Amino acid sequence: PKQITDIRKFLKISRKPDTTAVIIMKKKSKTVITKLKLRTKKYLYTMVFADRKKAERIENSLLPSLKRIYYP
Amino acid sequence: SRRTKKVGLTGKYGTRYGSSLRKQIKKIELMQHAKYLCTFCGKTATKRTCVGIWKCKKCKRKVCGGAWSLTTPAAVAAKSTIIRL
Amino acid sequence: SLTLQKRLAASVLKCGKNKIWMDPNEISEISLANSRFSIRKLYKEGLILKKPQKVHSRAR
Amino acid sequence: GSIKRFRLKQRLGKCRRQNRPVPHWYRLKNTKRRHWRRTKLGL
Amino acid sequence: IKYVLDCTKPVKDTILDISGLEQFFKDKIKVDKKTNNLKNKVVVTSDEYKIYITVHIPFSKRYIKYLAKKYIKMHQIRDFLRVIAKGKLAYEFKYFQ
RNA sequence: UCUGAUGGAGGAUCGAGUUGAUACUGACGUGCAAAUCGUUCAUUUCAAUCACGUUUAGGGGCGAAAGACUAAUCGAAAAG
RNA sequence: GAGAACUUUGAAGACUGAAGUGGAGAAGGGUUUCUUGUCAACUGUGAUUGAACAAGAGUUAGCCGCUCCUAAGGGAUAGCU
RNA sequence: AGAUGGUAACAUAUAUAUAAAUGAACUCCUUUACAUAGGCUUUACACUCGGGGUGCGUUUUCUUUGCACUUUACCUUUAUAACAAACCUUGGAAUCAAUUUACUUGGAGAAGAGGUUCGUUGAACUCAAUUCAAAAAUUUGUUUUGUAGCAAUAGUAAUUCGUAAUUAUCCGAAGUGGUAAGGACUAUCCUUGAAAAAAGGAGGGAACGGCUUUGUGCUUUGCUACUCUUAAUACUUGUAUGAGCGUACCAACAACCGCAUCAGGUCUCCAAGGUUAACAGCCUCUGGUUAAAUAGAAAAAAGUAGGUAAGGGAAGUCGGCAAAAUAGAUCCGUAACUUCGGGAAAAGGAUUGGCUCUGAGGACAUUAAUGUUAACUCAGAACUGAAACGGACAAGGGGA
Ligand SMILES: [Mg+2]
Ligand SMILES: [Mg+2]
Ligand SMILES: [Mg+2]
Ligand SMILES: [Mg+2]
Ligand SMILES: [Mg+2]
Ligand SMILES: [Mg+2]
Ligand SMILES: [Mg+2]
Ligand SMILES: [Mg+2]
Ligand SMILES: [Mg+2]
Ligand SMILES: [Mg+2]
Ligand SMILES: [Mg+2]
Ligand SMILES: [Mg+2]
Ligand SMILES: [Mg+2]
Ligand SMILES: [Mg+2]
Ligand SMILES: [Mg+2]
Ligand SMILES: [Mg+2]
Ligand SMILES: [Mg+2]
Ligand SMILES: [Mg+2]
Ligand SMILES: [Mg+2]
Ligand SMILES: [Mg+2]
Ligand SMILES: [Mg+2]
Ligand SMILES: [Mg+2]
Ligand SMILES: [Mg+2]
Ligand SMILES: [Mg+2]
Ligand SMILES: [Mg+2]
Ligand SMILES: [Mg+2]
Ligand SMILES: [Mg+2]
Ligand SMILES: [Mg+2]
Repeated sequence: PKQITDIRKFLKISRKPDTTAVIIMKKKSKTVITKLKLRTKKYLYTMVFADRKKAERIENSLLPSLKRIYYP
Repeated sequence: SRRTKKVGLTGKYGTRYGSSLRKQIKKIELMQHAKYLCTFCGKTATKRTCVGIWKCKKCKRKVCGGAWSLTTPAAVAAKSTIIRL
Repeated sequence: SLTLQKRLAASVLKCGKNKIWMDPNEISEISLANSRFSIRKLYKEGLILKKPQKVHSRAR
Repeated sequence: GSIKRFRLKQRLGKCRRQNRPVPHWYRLKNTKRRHWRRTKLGL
Repeated sequence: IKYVLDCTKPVKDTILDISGLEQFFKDKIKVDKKTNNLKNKVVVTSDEYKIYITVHIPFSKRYIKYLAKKYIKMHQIRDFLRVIAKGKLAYEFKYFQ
């Protein structure tokens, strides 16, 4: 499992066709934190956002053939 | 306080083994556990590894030599003769 | 013969047999539980309980 | 123990099979039993 | 900093007398190991169904619960009642089932 | 050449365990046991102990030697 | 349950006392595991219990092992006896 | 036809993924790959302490209380940090210096100053992100997140609601040093403590673009996308991904060996609290049993495993056999003799509880004084008791 910090890199990864599923998790922080996981054939890449709206926007951006798993 | 009068290195042996034997050991143990002068680096660091093998800590040059001393007399004599020749 | 049930409870709960309290009222109900699922159900109900750990106080 | 050769395992299985009693229906048309504790297979 | 006791359920069955409880709390609550203080450091007031404890000093919710338990023991209400946490600041009496 | 520290040598010291088996010539001796039990005892950084693997086979082996041991069998195993 | 000192459950009182009748494995055992039955014998007292008896079931690996390497060693090839 | 950086130690490919830094014959190394002892240190685990949160327990009296839970895996060359080493640059050391618990080290270059690497470790560090603001061709300041990802969705303890779902929790300091591992060392040896498969590195410089045309794999002539490199995809070639075997259970207490459900024997790891030097012994928590080829009643002799005994104290007996006494620690004192090492715990004395105090022993960080704060150990003094205190357990009898 890997972490991602460059949003652009994440986007690129998403664009790449072996990325079957996205996992999008909501977490009550000690505000609503959001973890964006992409499930690639090789690795499970995750991005952490402090900011909900940004997270939402990025989710929206994600290709609509991704197999989105809303965990909690 | 200097602990042992006569014994020195053979205190490890304690009461056991003849006094004569311990006396003999003493010479040889002194010879063994001395740091000898290394003929290459100069430093008195050649201590004994195995029996006939003497490693300088400084330069790491293993000199073959005596079992107890670094140089036996016979060997030295031989060397001298060769040099003369 | 509640042996079996006790054993199952031990695993399910994570406790030693020495620690399972099977209610002497409704020994009939419990004996009917031949499964881990049933034991869990029983536990949920309160026909099986993990006993309280014997106390070892550091106080003294 | 818990690591047998295949051959040994097969032999064990065979022995177990041998152990079981006469099928009762036959009796209408055994002395070689062995109990695991008292008589060994001596493998 | 407020800590609360939602005393309703047994108060509305008469079994809990809030005035007595308040007094007990006042008596009990040690500050640096002495009961009689409660000066600028601690306050206790009471609604009909609720005790309010307001604290400046390092003070644990555990202590309140303990006090409640003690009170219950004193007035024999132990097999009927139970102190349980509602919100972080808020303890509440609940009936044993 | 003394004094105080340091240092941590030794088939050193005591000692649980382990490995044994000194005494009680205790118990047992138609036993729990074809050698056990109890308490006492010796052993514990080395010639130490243990496991597994491996070598050595009968007038042969192996023996810090007791004619010990060599599958309850030994001043010559066992099987036929 | 026909029947209970030694089957089960609960309540006591105790012991083992992390050099353990605790958890894991090796050798050895070989199904003793497991459920449902169950009592002729056996379980040196009883027994409804059981490691007994009967019927069924149960052991899932690219990663844990073996499998490969070499060790003390062994069996052979060439010869030679 | 085969990258660059860095004075150097050496570093650099961050593409989904550090894949790619030409290399043949033939060589040479290294890894694999190693004893025992001794302490020192580092980390994890365990244990503990104090605080916050949850529940249960105690409550005649007392107790801000006693107990439980408060979790975090491989994997990501994990990124970084810190640290023992090793090396590099600079620097030029006797008034020797640095330095370890120990000694080690230095003109063959020390200290100091700045670096590089491996190794521990595996989120330490502002580590990463983001917040916005200022300076160059990107670095500084402030804030908010993230149990760094794995990861909370899982566990745990709760709380409800239903006949599976919701909620709230999961976190701020530290000590002890039992176990393990690593490190750097030091010491002992007439003892110097396996090998190979496999892998790697180096040395070396064999061989060298592609397509089209001509002549007998080689030579000549003309043109410029080439040589690698991972990943995917397609297509023919036998069907182009993971073979086989073991995995139940016992491991002695009734599954093993002792003719048996035999007080015997049988290898390895884990290993809690208290008392303590102690993994001893005694007691306790987790886990385990409450069983053992019998139970009950009586309670004589005799037996066996124990106790105790006035006065004497070996008179017993082959013989102090057996038992008793002795014992832990601290302080004192310690002879003959001696191979000068020992003897030696010689012999022989004293003290030891509980309580209430006193003194001695660190770390850090403000600016010599003032702070926050930690073990556990030592030493001394009061009082105290039916003069007792290594109160049980454990633990030399000594001498000639
Ligand atoms: Mg076998
Ligand atoms: Mg047998
Ligand atoms: Mg004898
Ligand atoms: Mg006898
Ligand atoms: Mg007799
Ligand atoms: Mg024999
Ligand atoms: Mg019986
Ligand atoms: Mg006990
Ligand atoms: Mg006992
Ligand atoms: Mg069974
Ligand atoms: Mg019987
Ligand atoms: Mg059965
Ligand atoms: Mg059977
Ligand atoms: Mg493997
Ligand atoms: Mg081969
Ligand atoms: Mg060989
Ligand atoms: Mg041959
Ligand atoms: Mg959860
Ligand atoms: Mg198993
Ligand atoms: Mg037995
Ligand atoms: Mg036999
Ligand atoms: Mg068990
Ligand atoms: Mg028995
Ligand atoms: Mg007398
Ligand atoms: Mg006398
Ligand atoms: Mg007489
Ligand atoms: Mg006499
Ligand atoms: Mg005696």
